[PDB]
Amino acid sequence: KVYNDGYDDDNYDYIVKNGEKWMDRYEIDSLIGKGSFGQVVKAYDRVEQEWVAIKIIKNKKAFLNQAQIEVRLLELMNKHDTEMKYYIVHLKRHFMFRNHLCLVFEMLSYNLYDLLRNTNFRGVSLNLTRKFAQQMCTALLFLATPELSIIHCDLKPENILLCNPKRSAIKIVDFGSSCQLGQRIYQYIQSRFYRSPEVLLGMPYDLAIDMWSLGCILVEMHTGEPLFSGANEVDQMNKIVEVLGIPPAHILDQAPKARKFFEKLPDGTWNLKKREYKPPGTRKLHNILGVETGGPGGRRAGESGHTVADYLKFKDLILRMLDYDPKTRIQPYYALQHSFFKK
Ligand SMILES: CCN1/C(=C/C(C)=O)Sc2ccc(O)cc21
Repeated sequence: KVYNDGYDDDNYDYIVKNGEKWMDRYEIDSLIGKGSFGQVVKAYDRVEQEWVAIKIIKNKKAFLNQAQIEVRLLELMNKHDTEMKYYIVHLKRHFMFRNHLCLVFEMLSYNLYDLLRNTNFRGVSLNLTRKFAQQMCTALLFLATPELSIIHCDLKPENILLCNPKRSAIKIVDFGSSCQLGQRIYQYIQSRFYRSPEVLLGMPYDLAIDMWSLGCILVEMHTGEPLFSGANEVDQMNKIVEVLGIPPAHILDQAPKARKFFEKLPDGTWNLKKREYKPPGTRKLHNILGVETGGPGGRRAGESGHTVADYLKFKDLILRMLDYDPKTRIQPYYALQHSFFKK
């Protein structure tokens, strides 16, 4: 047996061959991304004389349809005048090639997870974390513009890439798992480590879940490690609880999956259901960040911009993003006005 006249493997993926040239225009260099959607290759565009990243979607309706949605969102975004739009990876064009939908993007650099790996998971300085945070908030502010109302829904280190390995500018990629505010067609969403409490609880979600993800991400960028690394959903909620405490009863009283993690005592209050975890709220963010001890592992003692004052501004902003209540979790516009960003 052979697939798609020999162009595809048995998993609907296009068999990538280095040096092959398509439509007398693109010269495929190499594979730079794999996914359930298909692949992402680096390629040289002979016509525009530039490197581009091409996302080759699997030759399968399920995937083709999911990608057409990403194309519409991207086209919808790029057609918006503001310069906040230069925080979203740019879709140059798309076309069908050998039965595969292809999205041509501008070529980017390393993703923030690779960045953390190049530090041996020790983290980057607070000053660079600040630059990333500022851009991320602007991007979220952008996605929040009414006509868009886009919920990225899968923010994580891997989906944030450096524009150039030298500069600190970033762009968010992968809008294949995205969606606009609406009905809840699906519930299991976001990468586990960055999954917001509302999602874990089975409650209605909106753009606020991206902000939760961002808060988890900023802490990871600076300490080098995932703030909440659950092996499964129960383990995940417990780790969130160690740091933030038991969620407010008003939220847990409406949480369809509340009893998956908590139990309501005869007096109406909620407790963890169950030395695996520190007591609720005892794993203080103040200490994870090392606010008064020279940062994570004290490896920042003495660095410019790593004063107790600087760290206090960073802790406050993170705590406003990790607000259990999505109604009062800080929004993009205000996060941007936070003193962590003031000069
Ligand atoms: C994995 C890398 N990656 C993308 C992944 C997805 C899922 O869309 S998209 C994209 C665009 C430019 C680039 O340089 C890398 C890149």
